[PDB]
Amino acid sequence: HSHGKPLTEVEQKAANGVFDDANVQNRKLSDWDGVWQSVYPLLQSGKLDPVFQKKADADKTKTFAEIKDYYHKGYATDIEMIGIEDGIVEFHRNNETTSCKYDYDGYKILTYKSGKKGVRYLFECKDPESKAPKYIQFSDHIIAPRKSSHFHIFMGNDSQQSLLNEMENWPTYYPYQLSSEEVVEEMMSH
Amino acid sequence: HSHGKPLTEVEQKAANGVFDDANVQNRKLSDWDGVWQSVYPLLQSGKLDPVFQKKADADKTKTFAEIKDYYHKGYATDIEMIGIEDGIVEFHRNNETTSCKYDYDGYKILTYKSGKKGVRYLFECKDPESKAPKYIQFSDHIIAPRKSSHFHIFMGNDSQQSLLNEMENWPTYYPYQLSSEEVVEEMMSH
Ligand SMILES: [Zn+2]
Ligand SMILES: [Zn+2]
Ligand SMILES: [Zn+2]
Ligand SMILES: [Zn+2]
Ligand SMILES: [Zn+2]
Ligand SMILES: [Zn+2]
Ligand SMILES: [Zn+2]
Ligand SMILES: [Zn+2]
Ligand SMILES: [Zn+2]
Ligand SMILES: [Zn+2]
Ligand SMILES: [Zn+2]
Ligand SMILES: [Zn+2]
Ligand SMILES: [Zn+2]
Ligand SMILES: [Zn+2]
Repeated sequence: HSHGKPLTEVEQKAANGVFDDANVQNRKLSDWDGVWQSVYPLLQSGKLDPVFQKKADADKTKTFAEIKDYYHKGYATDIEMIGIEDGIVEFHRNNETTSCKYDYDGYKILTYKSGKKGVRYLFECKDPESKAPKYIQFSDHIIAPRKSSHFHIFMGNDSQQSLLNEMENWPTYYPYQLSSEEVVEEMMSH
Repeated sequence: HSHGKPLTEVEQKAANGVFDDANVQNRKLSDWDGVWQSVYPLLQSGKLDPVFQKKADADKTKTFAEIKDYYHKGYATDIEMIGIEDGIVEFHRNNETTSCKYDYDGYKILTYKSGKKGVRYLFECKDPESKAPKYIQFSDHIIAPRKSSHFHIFMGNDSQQSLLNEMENWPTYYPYQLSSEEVVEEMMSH
């Protein structure tokens, strides 16, 4: 070190933050079906350090430590695991789990300060008996139907716009079955 | 084409059906934590045929078709997906799901007609409100604590002994996130 059909040119550009708004498409929650591990505990045990070292050695300005701090802020979350199936997202803290059958509310295209772009896929929990986040957004470098390989998820109870504003913290999830070594390889290979 | 710590000599022999009973150890249900796809639909759509072809070309007697029929009988199941977490096994048929918090009831060492050996890990559902199988058994070429890569599961409502007798049908589950191509590779690489 690819996980289904290779990417087309539009898809590859899209993954690199280059795309036309007209090529963005709606997605179903099932693109994120599966069980997923938070990568934060891997950061916190030093097991992602090889990733930060490769990134440092390839950037002229940033040190290993600056890069590691960037991902520390980015990955931080107490949601250790996320399960998605049958329209339901389940959030695991410790031995506490919450869940909701989320309603899709479309997407939002963002342009970052760098000029690169990304798409958030928006969902809302309207179950009054749920203790899960009212608003969630998926971001995973994909702009049209395709099974996700890993994702960044924004979670909150205030508004969708509050989450659209969040640029520094993006809890990150890889397939649960991967070993720490396999997560590291994935991070170095895409 | 390995998914955590490489196997030791005892482990490798054990995976090949060679081991001393004294080296068998209890395991927790969490060794099978995750979500898992049935490989039967891959068989049924021709997507495992490359596996059967390699196996045929390496066996002096059996044809591609004889091998494929063996796995057809072996893999057959209507349980398309299995999810395991927090001591609960959840079985998915179509849009119907059942589940139970299973009680561990030890293991059973079997010796096959070939003289090779295997270990079944036994669980029982005692939840009167559950519609899940009363008895289940995991078999996955592992005889001591270790996260499973794939497993064979026996399921029934009669007795544990009935399942111990079953040698021809062994519904088989790989990590849900793998593409069909990745399942095929795994089957050709272990
Ligand atoms: Zn690799
Ligand atoms: Zn679940
Ligand atoms: Zn389903
Ligand atoms: Zn949990
Ligand atoms: Zn990413
Ligand atoms: Zn390697
Ligand atoms: Zn990859
Ligand atoms: Zn490979
Ligand atoms: Zn579940
Ligand atoms: Zn748990
Ligand atoms: Zn289901
Ligand atoms: Zn097997
Ligand atoms: Zn290949
Ligand atoms: Zn493998």
